[PDB]
Amino acid sequence: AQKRSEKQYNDAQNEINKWQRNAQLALQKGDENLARQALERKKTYTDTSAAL
Amino acid sequence: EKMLEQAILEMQEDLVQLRQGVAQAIAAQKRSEKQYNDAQNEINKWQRNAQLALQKGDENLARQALERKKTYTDTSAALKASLDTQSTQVETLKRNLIQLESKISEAKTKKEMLKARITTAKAQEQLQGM
Amino acid sequence: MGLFDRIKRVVSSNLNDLVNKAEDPEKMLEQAILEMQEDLVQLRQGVAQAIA
Amino acid sequence: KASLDTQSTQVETLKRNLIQLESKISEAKTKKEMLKARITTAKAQEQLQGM
Amino acid sequence: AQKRSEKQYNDAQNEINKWQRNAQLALQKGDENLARQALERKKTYTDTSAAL
Amino acid sequence: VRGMNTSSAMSAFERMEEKVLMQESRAQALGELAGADLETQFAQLEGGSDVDDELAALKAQMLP
Amino acid sequence: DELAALKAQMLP
Amino acid sequence: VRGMNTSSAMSAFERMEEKVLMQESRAQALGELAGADLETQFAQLEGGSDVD
Repeated sequence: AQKRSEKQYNDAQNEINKWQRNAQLALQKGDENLARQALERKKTYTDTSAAL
Repeated sequence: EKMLEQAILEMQEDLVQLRQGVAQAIAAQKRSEKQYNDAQNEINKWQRNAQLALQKGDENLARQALERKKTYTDTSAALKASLDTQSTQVETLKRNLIQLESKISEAKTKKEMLKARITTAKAQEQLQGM
Repeated sequence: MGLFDRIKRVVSSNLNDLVNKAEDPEKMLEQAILEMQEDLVQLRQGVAQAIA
Repeated sequence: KASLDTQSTQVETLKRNLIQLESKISEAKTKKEMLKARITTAKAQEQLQGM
Repeated sequence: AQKRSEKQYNDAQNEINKWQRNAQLALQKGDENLARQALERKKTYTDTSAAL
Repeated sequence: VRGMNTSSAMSAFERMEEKVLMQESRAQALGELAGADLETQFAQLEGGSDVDDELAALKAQMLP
Repeated sequence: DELAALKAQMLP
Repeated sequence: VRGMNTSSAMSAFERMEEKVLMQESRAQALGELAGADLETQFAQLEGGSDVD
């Protein structure tokens, strides 16, 4: 269970990193709404990670 | 595990039903909009006809068209009012679905936590046996 | 509540036996991929009619 | 003409899904091997370790 | 299973390499669109290869 | 696509992951419990003593 | 990124 | 090509692959274990010594 939670936590961190890259990419793309959405998703992921 | 497992299966099926209801509400909004659009189109056609009637020289027909337009406008107004009431309900449903999605994930996390505590309790029981 | 309590106990007895009976692994994979390989063709047999 | 354009757009929507579904089923072909390999790897250990 | 899936992992690279023929020959026709579709396959095989 | 009750791909992934995770984790965890013994860590030191004293004899034996 | 690789690949 | 799962061209490849892969893998694994044993290696060294 500890390993599974760690894996989930690791996945969340990986997802957050991917999201951060996407958010930066969105700004380059010029889609303001998408970047904002990614930030919101990151917060949710962070909350999940904190809970884990 | 048994109490928790049954609950998870049940919540997912309920969510699908809720989504269908939301779709129906969305469909209803589109239908009302289409009806409203049709009424507007009908009004535009009526306006052209009323102008045509004046050119034709039939005074009564033009007057009748104006009366019809008022009725159409009233229907359109009623449809708009209905749409607004429906829209608020739709927004609430959408908000609930989003909340539900967050909630189901939390429930899965809770089960893992619950499983760990039960295992710890079992270990304590073993000590009593000794 | 008594009917809900009988639902807890009876549905848990039956579902625990079923999930233990049913869930050996290689049965699942080879079914699933065969079912979706059926489904793609079924979808095309729809979509052709509409294209046409 | 109104119907034709609408349903043409809908037909494109169906085709876009088919192209994605052709990926989604390819992924499900692929994983099987790793799953079986993991399963068998574990089953060898499962016998071994108890002794 | 390692030998088998290693052969398949090598064969994913063998596919990437063969799909360079695809992209190169498409460029030798002037078919950028087709070369992009080859590059999508080399990309999806690269993604696959990492997981293996 | 949206994942109706028995959508064959999604439902299969769930049922496989139940086996896949439990078995693999059991084997790693029980393997660490079987490997937990201190005398087995002493067997690593013993292997060090064995290879070093075998080298000392071997280097003398090959030297002539 | 496929265009960037492709334009270099077609360039020679 | 795409209408049915039971077509002869499609089915033959699947049946042949499973049979071929299992046989090849099993034979290779058994052979490697025999080679691994120390006694077999010692005999080979003795043969070389005997030959000179």
